[PDB]
Amino acid sequence: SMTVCQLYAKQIRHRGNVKHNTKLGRERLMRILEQDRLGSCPIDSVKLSDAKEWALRMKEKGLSYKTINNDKRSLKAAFYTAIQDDCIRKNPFDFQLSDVLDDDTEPKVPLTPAQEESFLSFIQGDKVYQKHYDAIVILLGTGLKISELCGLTDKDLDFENRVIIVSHQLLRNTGVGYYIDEPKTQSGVRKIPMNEEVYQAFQRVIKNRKGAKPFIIDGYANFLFLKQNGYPMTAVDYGGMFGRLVKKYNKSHEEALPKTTTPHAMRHTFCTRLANAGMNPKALQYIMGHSNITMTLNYYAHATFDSARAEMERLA
Amino acid sequence: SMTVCQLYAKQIRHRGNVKHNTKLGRERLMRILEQDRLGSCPIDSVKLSDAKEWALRMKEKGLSYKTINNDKRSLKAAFYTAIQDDCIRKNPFDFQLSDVLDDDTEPKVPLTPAQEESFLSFIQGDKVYQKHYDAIVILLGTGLKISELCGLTDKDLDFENRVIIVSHQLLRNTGVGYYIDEPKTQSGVRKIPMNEEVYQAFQRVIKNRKGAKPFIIDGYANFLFLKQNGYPMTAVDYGGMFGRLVKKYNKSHEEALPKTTTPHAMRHTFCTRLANAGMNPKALQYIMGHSNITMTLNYYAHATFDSARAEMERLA
DNA sequence: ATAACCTAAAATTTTATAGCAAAATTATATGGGATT
DNA sequence: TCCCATATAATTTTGCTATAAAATTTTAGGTTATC
Repeated sequence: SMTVCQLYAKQIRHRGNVKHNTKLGRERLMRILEQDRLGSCPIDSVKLSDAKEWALRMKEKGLSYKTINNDKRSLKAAFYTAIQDDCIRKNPFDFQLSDVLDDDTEPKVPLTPAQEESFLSFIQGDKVYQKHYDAIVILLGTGLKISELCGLTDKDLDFENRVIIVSHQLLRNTGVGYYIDEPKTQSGVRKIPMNEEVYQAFQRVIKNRKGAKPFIIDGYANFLFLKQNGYPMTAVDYGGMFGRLVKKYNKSHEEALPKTTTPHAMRHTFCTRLANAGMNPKALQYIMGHSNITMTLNYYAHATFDSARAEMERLA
Repeated sequence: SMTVCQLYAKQIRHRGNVKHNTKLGRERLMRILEQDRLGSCPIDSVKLSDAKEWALRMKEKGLSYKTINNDKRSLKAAFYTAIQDDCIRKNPFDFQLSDVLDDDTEPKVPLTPAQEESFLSFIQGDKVYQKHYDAIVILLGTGLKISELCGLTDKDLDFENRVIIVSHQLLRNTGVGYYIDEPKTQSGVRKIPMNEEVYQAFQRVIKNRKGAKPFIIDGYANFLFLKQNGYPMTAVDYGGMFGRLVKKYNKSHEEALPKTTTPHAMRHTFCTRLANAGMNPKALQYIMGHSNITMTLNYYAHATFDSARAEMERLA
């Protein structure tokens, strides 16, 4: 625990009950510390300027603002543990990154209703990506995360009541392969109603499903969305497909789609479209699956005096 | 700072830039420590068990649950600074008060629309409180805090646009007397529109204003709402008037008003009535002048799967 | 002749917060004054 | 008894920022299917 690499390594051991993607993210930061001059510095000599100069080298290395901010929080928790053990006194990472680096992050812009209909029309007619038409319709109409969509099976659907039961996700990583992840409490389980377009999409998925290879993981089988090899789709498989789909859309249309048109942009467009329509915020929170209500309110536009004037006159 | 009273006294001297009401509240807690055995104990001799026995003595003293929880927080921050500087390792106040004592908080039930009409009808038809009719109509139609209403002057009204510019408040305390409080940044300044009832209420206030004694403070003059002595109203003057008004109302009406029918209850009724009507939460946050949006979302009812399904089908 | 899929690897984004008191509002004891 | 004002006391309302996990997306290198 003397050096920063030894301090962060001891932090991983103290808090080890983590998921697989967390282990990959921690090792990513460990490789950063080992390749950086800060990794070999004794923790009792890391000053406030040393931590700020680390963020400068991270931005010069090429890392985005949110990455340096997330890695700083990981390092701040490590030094906070050393303060509890009286190894040091002050935390060198107790500063604002905005005072050292400028947040040059492109804001994620959702799809307008005009772009949303032009996008689905191109997908339905294209002979290469029409097989993904139903999934993108379901994503735009439910706000499901990409791994939640990949984890949907026949037992997760209630066609008698037109309700989607979101209770798990289907993840895949190098080495471990597929694995099912479920929330610890029932708060992570939510039910989403299906509209007419979403209902017709699920029926066309089941009626046109073929070539499914044997695949049972944690009692889950008969997945709805499969790859060309008969095995269920994953987040990486959808992300790569969206890259080729948007690039092909831009070549056939004069106005190009936003550069951030990813599977999560369907979730961002879903929450924004319902928020602009005046949906109940806590009801929209349940459909989205957010832990707190402040996270859902980020999708509501900033209110001014003129907007609140006509809004109060609307309910007078 | 070796004893609890000396530690909390050093905590007051550290963060001195406070308001007069804060100095009264800190003195109210200092008298609590001086009149309790846990005030003269050394900081290195107080464990977590001594904090639980102290909270039980405050509950036996008759203090409210929120009162003890707020005072236990001031003591928690007093020992938090002690751990950073003085010889201290563990904080004896790092515990949840709900485990020691129960919460006897009474729910603040808002006013139903039928009660408000009957409440405003009694005020108009009463020869003693009819002079306060226009003030209460404004509170229910704008949601102003009671000290934001007392600070309203002629220059704060824009009858050309029917806008209430809320930029300050008028407070009074024993010794200091009247004093104007202004926010630090422009975020604390809000603009509230006037409806037909609020507009006609402000017109009757100015047209019937008489007996205003000379009163200029921090450039503010010509206050709208005055006492019978010619000086502007305060929160205590409206609070005591409401207590006598509600008591007289319950003598003549069968369905008695809630025990918490206070000037703030008018603000609570204003916010809850707009949230139930489907108002934009960020537009409601601006009219209320809240810092964060979590407080505004508390007025929205908890959503279930049935309520969320109805909202999705309403916007499908 | 070019995408179109697949996967290990690398990068980025999404997700997630009470409470480490200030500072307001309201109730009460008290007394002089106006009503029933 | 009720109104009013006020010092005192009690109670309620209010305010700021994440002491990272765990997802999703992009990319380099390669093979395979369709323009």
